[PDB]
Amino acid sequence: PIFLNVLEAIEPGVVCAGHDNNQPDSFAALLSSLNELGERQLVHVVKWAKALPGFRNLHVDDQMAVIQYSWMGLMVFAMGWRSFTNVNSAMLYFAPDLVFNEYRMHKSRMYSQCVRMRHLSQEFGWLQITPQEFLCMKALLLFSIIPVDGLKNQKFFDELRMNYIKELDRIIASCSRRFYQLTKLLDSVQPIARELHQFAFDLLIKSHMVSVDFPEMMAEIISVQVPKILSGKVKPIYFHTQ
Amino acid sequence: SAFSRLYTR
Ligand SMILES: CC(C)(O)C(=O)Nc1ccc([N+](=O)[O-])c(C(F)(F)F)c1
Repeated sequence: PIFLNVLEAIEPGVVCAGHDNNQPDSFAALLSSLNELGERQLVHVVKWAKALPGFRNLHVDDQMAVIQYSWMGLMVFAMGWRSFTNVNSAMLYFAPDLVFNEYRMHKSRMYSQCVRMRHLSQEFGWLQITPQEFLCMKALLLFSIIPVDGLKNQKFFDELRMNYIKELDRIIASCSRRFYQLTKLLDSVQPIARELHQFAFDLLIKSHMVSVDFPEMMAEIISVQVPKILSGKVKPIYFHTQ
Repeated sequence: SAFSRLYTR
């Protein structure tokens, strides 16, 4: 199983936030930790993406673009899986040192997004998602959001996306019913990532007022790339309508 | 960009 062998081999390990859990919770400290964790997860997403089958065939500017646009959905989907595997979806397992109960969900001012992520986590159980389906679906999320004006080499992106869809068909192979379930789940990531992008953007704009720290790469991506998504210049590729 | 500097390492 060459393709799956590779996906298993490149899967990131454990990433910690560096949060101080030995202190009462506050909005500013929770969000400063989420921002630091997002920067550390982005570094791991870069190392992972560069090692994916075929990814180096894309134009380098397209490699960078798709990682920056898809990062939030990749992170949502991986966190939903960790939450399912580690705590049976009872809390959101952002990191081993950043685990959100409902109180923290509320305190973060991201409560609606968190409830939707907990529901995603539960779906992993409800739909009996296998670890191999998880790995193939997460890779496909890298190839699921692009600019309306086109990538530099759009044809090479389309071919690589199609090949990942073929690998998902091979893992499924009753096949249609499963494809329907998995593509509905994939499509459900996108509105959650949309709402997290909106929150992140608004928080960056008011960050000095609320004492939240953003690392350099997070501030750049949220100010340069995220607004292309919010302004409708970069859009998800949905399976179902939508 | 900070991202592109990271990527091109
Ligand atoms: C607020 C913002 C930009 O820090 C943020 O959404 N951070 C963040 C960090 C990590 C993770 N994660 O997957 O572990 C996620 C999320 F994808 F779950 F939502 C968000």
